Amino acid sequence: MLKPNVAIIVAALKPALGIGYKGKMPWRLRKEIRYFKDVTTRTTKPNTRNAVIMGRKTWESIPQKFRPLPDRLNIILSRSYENEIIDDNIIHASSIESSLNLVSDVERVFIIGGAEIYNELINNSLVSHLLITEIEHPSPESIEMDTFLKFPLESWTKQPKSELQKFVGDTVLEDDIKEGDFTYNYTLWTRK
Amino acid sequence: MLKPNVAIIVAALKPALGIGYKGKMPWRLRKEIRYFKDVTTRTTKPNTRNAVIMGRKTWESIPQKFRPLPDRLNIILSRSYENEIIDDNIIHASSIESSLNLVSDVERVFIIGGAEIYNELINNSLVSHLLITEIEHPSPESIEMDTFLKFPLESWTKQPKSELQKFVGDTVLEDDIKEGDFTYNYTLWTRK
Ligand SMILES: NC(=O)C1=CN([C@@H]2O[C@H](COP(=O)(O)OP(=O)(O)OC[C@H]3O[C@@H](n4cnc5c(N)ncnc54)[C@H](OP(=O)(O)O)[C@@H]3O)[C@@H](O)[C@H]2O)C=CC1
Ligand SMILES: NC(=O)C1=CN([C@@H]2O[C@H](COP(=O)(O)OP(=O)(O)OC[C@H]3O[C@@H](n4cnc5c(N)ncnc54)[C@H](OP(=O)(O)O)[C@@H]3O)[C@@H](O)[C@H]2O)C=CC1
Repeated sequence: MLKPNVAIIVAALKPALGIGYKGKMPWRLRKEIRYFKDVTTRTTKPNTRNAVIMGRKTWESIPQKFRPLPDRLNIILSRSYENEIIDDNIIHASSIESSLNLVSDVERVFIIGGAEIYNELINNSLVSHLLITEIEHPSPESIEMDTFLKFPLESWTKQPKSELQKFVGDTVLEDDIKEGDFTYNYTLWTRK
Repeated sequence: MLKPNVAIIVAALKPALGIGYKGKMPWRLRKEIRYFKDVTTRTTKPNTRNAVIMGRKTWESIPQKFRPLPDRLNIILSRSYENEIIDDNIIHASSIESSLNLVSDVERVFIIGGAEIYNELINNSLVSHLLITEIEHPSPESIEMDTFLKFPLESWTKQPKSELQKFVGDTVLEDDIKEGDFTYNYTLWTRK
């Protein structure tokens, strides 16, 4: 049985693993936006592309002129949708199982959020990598939030930086990136 | 209809998962036949129907006067078949997926046999659910059988009864149904 190559990509504030407040991210991290773009857009060969899968709320939080996310197939989930290919760049899917059946033309698949989607996928056997941007701040409790990852990190193994570099290819991975009061690092995890 | 979830519905004798002999089921479970009927017929949406898919041999095994099965779109597969709508109830097709392009009326899709169809379709990623009637008998080696399921069950998760109830909605699910020397239970399985 052929299966797609799927990873979760997310940015979280430690230690609680907070992901959002209201319907947005509690930070604006310049370099992290760029990493996100590169990682999700990069392919091993030209004239190929990846897909991104998101929840309706995340699609909606993207300003209209900036959607779909360029250079990648965008897949949007809503329990109100009918499976439908809108154009070459946008597909509507009515369940996770269908979403994973609509990625036949891409190289890699990235689950890009939000909370409910992440929580639904982390226990799917198809997900073989977690790409976590671990964020730190002097006083995390000062950062307001209502959305958290509920991942069983004990059943995942954080890999050495070398393994991440293997996955991201040519992208530069700086350590301990500072922006304002935040410090962060990109990480890669595999299943135990 | 684009990439629908499909469910396999079958009754098998444990542990070998035997399904027939000659071209017949080695038992007559009256309650099972009624459950089969309710599950495959019932819908939630307004003016929808479910679709049942079968191999050419299974079709031919239903007495001509009792086909098509009432209240469901019957889809019959054969490698010699052109993709054609016979009438509003019957479709001919050479592939599951090609058959699905000709439907629109549909809520749920069920694979109802036969053995070759079962063993082949099991490894098609459109299949998301298995409804297996697990039958037991004191002497499973007194019930001669020639046909078996070749299901990779290590890749599947047997769900709790609460999840089956939720799938079937209204249908009454009795436990440990005894008929003659047979004892059976209804089960649901999903992909890991
Ligand atoms: N820190 C990070 O890296 C990221 C953070 N986030 C954050 O996450 C938050 C949003 O998450 P959340 O509110 O949970 O929204 P999501 O983006 O997860 O969207 C949830 C919606 O997706 C649909 N959906 C979910 N499950 C299914 C299913 N099985 N089948 C079909 N449709 C499904 C439903 O749509 P409908 O209601 O239409 O049925 C549901 O309301 C924001 O705060 C956002 O900033 C987002 C991405 C990255
Ligand atoms: N226990 C249970 O719940 C059930 C048990 N059964 C049992 O199953 C047995 C019958 O199974 P079987 O004889 O194999 O018959 P099937 O109903 O599976 O028919 C096989 C035929 O289907 C067509 N076909 C097969 N594979 C495909 C494919 N991949 N794509 C398109 N068409 C295909 C072919 O038609 P062509 O040759 O024209 O190409 C082939 O000969 C019996 O003993 C019956 O009692 C059946 C249903 C339920």
